[PDB]
Amino acid sequence: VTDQLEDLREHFKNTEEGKALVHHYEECAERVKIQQQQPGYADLEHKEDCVEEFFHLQHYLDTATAPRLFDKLK
Amino acid sequence: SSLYKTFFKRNAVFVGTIFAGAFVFQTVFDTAITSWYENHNKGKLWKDVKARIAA
Amino acid sequence: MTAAEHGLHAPAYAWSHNGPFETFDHASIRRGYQVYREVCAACHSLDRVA
Amino acid sequence: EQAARAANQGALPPDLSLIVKARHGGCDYIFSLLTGYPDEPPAGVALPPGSNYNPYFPGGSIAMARVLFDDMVEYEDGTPATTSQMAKDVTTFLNWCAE
Amino acid sequence: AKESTGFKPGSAKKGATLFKTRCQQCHTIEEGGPNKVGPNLHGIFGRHSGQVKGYSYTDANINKNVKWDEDSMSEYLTNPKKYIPGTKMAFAGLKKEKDRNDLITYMTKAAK
Ligand code: HEM
Ligand code: HEM
Ligand SMILES: OC[C@H]1O[C@@](CO)(O[C@H]2O[C@H](CO)[C@@H](O)[C@H](O)[C@H]2O)[C@@H](O)[C@@H]1O
Repeated sequence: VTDQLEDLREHFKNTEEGKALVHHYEECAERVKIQQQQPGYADLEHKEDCVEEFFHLQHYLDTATAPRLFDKLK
Repeated sequence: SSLYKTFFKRNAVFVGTIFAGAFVFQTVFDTAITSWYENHNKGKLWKDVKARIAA
Repeated sequence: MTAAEHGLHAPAYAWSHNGPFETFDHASIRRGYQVYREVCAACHSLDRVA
Repeated sequence: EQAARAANQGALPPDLSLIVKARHGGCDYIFSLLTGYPDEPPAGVALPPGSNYNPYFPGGSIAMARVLFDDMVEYEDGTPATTSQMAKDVTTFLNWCAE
Repeated sequence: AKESTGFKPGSAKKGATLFKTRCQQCHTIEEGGPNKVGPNLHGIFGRHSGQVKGYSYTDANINKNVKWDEDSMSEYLTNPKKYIPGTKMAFAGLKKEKDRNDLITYMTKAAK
């Protein structure tokens, strides 16, 4: 018996909206990776992160999974 | 309403009766509420769970 | 305030105790104690509970 | 308090008797926190040595690491002890402690 | 000890993240790794229980006097406080047989 919540998050990462949101987060993750490899990163004090893109994804998942999860639990 | 007249006949209800009625109402009302409340929550109460846990 | 600082908003799950007429699920309370004893107690106290 | 912080890298695990009422979000927050630890923080976020990332925690950086994992407990009534099931159960128990 | 155990090799990668998520918070397993909430685990599979220098141990851990081998580590990781009553190690245990096998595999490698 696998975790009901991680099970719901997987299903919803697979919808059109889900796939789109992880894509947007993914593009950011890549853009960030390339910035970290470049020389001089350590001293920029205005570095980009992907919390925002991650939050949009997580918010979508939460909105879909929240009302369904408890039906899958005792 | 004749339903009222047969009991009080054009007079207003007196204190004694009001108080007496309040006492009857408390008992009856409490039972009815607890009864409805417990039934609406069948399976969740401890007494219901205690019955389940038998081993 | 930035999203990170705010912290992600917690979604609304269907707690069986959400609602004017709902009691707690006592079987869930009993199961919860076990999780507290076996997983949390080692780091967290429950000082006001006798 | 001193012994507590020593066993937790300077951090102090709060008493949970009122945790459900002591935080905006109540049960939803507790549950989301317990089941909201990703495998890794988002790209670009540098995590303080000794910290753990959790989006639901203000700041994102929390001293408590994820502790709930599938079947680390064996429920007496035969209920499948999944992380979310356990999260749901303790949160319910913690709500009773508080109210 | 034997006759109640059953360690078998497994995945070192699966155990590498299993250590990362459920063990490295309090432990460091590299040679030259400092002590934290818990003692450094490098070379642990050789020595006896409660011997890492510079770490304040529990009397129950020192008094356990066990030569840490795969089988003992497995029985320990299943339920720490059952194996060592009184240990200050906060961890319920790796209840699934393959989980501890995969973890111990990675451990044995990074240990030596
Ligand atoms: C499933 C069992 C557990 C529950 C229900 C639980 C719950 C919580 C909650 C609700 C908080 C409050 C976070 C906040 O400020 O909003 C917290 C904090 C904390 N917990 Fe736990 N916890 C559990 C197990 C553990 C374990 C096993 C440890 C000790 C290794 C631990 C260490 C901490 C620490 C150090 C904090 C401080 C967080 C900070 O201020 O950054 N917890 N926990
Ligand atoms: C499955 C992951 C883990 C492994 C493989 C592991 C392994 C070990 C071992 C073998 C010992 C005994 C060391 C010796 O004999 O010198 C020990 C002790 C200890 N561990 Fe862990 N551990 C793990 C997770 C944890 C966690 C999550 C924490 C911190 C919350 C922790 C805290 C401690 C402490 C404080 C001790 C000292 C025990 C005492 O003196 O009573 N360990 N651990
Ligand atoms: O205390 C856990 C410990 O894990 C580290 C390892 O680098 O952080 C990573 O792993 C954690 C547990 O899986 C995650 O919570 C964290 O987000 C991730 O970066 C340490 O930073 C942390 O002290």
